[PDB]
Amino acid sequence: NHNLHITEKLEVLAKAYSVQGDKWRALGYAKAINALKSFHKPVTSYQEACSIPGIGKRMAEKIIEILESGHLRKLDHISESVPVLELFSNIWGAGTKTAQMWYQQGFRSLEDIRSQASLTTQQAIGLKHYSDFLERMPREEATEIEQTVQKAAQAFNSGLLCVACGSYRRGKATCGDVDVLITHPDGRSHRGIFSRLLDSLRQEGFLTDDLVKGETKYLGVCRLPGPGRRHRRLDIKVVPYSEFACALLYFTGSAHFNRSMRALAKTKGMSLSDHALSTAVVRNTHGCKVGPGRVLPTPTEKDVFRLLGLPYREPAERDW
DNA sequence: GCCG
DNA sequence: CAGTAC
DNA sequence: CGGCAGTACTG
Ligand SMILES: Cc1cn([C@H]2C[C@H](O)[C@@H](COP(=O)(O)O)O2)c(=O)[nH]c1=O
Ligand SMILES: [Ca+2]
Ligand SMILES: [K+]
Ligand SMILES: [K+]
Ligand code: NA
Ligand code: NA
Repeated sequence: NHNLHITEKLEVLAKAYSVQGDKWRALGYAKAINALKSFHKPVTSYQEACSIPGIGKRMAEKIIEILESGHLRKLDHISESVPVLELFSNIWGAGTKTAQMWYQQGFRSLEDIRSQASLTTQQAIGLKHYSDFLERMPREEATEIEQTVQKAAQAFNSGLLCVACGSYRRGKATCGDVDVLITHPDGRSHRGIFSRLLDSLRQEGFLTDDLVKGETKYLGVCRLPGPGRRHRRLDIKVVPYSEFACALLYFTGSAHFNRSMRALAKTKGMSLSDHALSTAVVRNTHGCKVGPGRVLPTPTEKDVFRLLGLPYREPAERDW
């Protein structure tokens, strides 16, 4: 909380490495930023920095250069392309490779992209909602969106469970988007639901754009009725009842939380996914899986933590 | 970038 | 497959 | 040295 003197400047570098494609270096920065964001005291000494898991020599040296100087020299040598690459990769469906290609082609503005760029179907939808998708909504709107999906789903089968996950479920005041997880306790009635449900939501004009339409994941765009409404990203994921706890866990996040849980499971010979916690997973020397293992029974999220030797954590306690 |  | 996002 | 989470979709 109190190290913003440092994190604020480190975040500029992390983002700069991210948009330029240097994904693992940006992962290092992102981790050290989360570490700093959860210490107890403001870091004041080189040796006090290296004590924190995720902060090494190079990162500690920058941490001191900020206290001795208030500024970090690296920030003055960030490529002039970075603001433009960030602009381009804030389009949904465009990442670092697409942004770098557009930059190499001489594009510098969203007007350039609009008029001259080659765009996928997803990216054109991303661009059309560029401003709207950079906004977080108040959680009260997220409730309305979840309620709209629930009511349409439960109209086909009142046995369907519907749970909004993500930052909503972690109790945040604003939500970048809404993910509604859908299952059925009977273990089979969840099947074949999309075609009807999405049609129901489509007929009223609530769904405005589809980005992904898979057998289990729908990603798209919605807008509530009336004036004053913005387009929002909506996900609907339909899973079998036995995978519900692992799905709830993944889709609730946070992303850094999921990755640290999965990294932990790997060290214990296990494998954790949005489908299941698996055991006796056989892997090779590069950490790649070769043998699948056995699915462990996880009727609730508490079981996942227990099977991993961890104290449970409420959704609100999973920011990192 | 960090860490085993 | 590579790219992207969940 | 070398992995850093695991998977679903798209074209
Ligand atoms: C962005 C992101 C999300 N997630 C998970 C955690 C998020 O709560 C969940 C839904 O993503 P979203 O909130 O961006 O729709 O997906 C990852 O596992 N990895 C990622 O890189
Ligand atoms: Ca979220
Ligand atoms: K450390
Ligand atoms: K265009
Ligand atoms: Na993007
Ligand atoms: Na979403």
